[PDB]
Amino acid sequence: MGPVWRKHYITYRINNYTPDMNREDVDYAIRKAFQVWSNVTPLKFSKINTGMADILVVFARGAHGDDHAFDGKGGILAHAFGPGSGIGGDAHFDEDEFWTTHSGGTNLFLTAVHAIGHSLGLGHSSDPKAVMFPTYKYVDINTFRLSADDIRGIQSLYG
Ligand SMILES: [Ca+2]
Ligand SMILES: [Ca+2]
Ligand SMILES: [Ca+2]
Ligand SMILES: [Zn+2]
Ligand SMILES: [Zn+2]
Repeated sequence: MGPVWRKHYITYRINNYTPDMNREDVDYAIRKAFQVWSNVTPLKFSKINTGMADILVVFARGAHGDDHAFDGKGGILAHAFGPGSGIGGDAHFDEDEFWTTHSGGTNLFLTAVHAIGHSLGLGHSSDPKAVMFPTYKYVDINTFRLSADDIRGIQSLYG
C-alpha cells in the first residue's frame, strides 16, 4: 500500500565513512547490499560521488538532525526512511556500533541489506528466516541468501 520508487534507476551516495572499516570495504559492503535487492527486481543502483542521490548513506551518532536519535553502543543499529523526496530513502547507521566485514562487531553488509529493504519500501517480516525480520542475526555473509518471504515482499512492490 505504501511509498515505492516510481523509477528503475536509483542512485546512492556515501555521505561519510565509518572509521571502523577500510574505505574499500565500506564501498563493497554497501554495493553488495544494493545488489541483493537488484538481483530480484528491475531496479538498478548506481553510486554517485557528488550531487543529490536518492539514497544517502550516513554514519552518525546520537541526535543527528532527524527526529530519530541513536542510542549509543547497542540497541539501534541503523534506520532508513521509505521512498520519498529529501530524506526519503536515506539510510543512517549508528557510528557507536563497531562495523565490520565479519562476525565480530555488527556486520555492515547484513545491516545494510535490511536498512535498504526499508529504503525500497519494505516493512518487517514475522518470518524469522527473513532478512526483514526485526532482530539482527549474523549469518555467513558468503552464502547469504534472501528468503522466499523477502522475495515475495520486494516483488510485490516492484516486480
Ligand atoms: Ca533521499
Ligand atoms: Ca546503537
Ligand atoms: Ca563505530
Ligand atoms: Zn537518522
Ligand atoms: Zn527494520
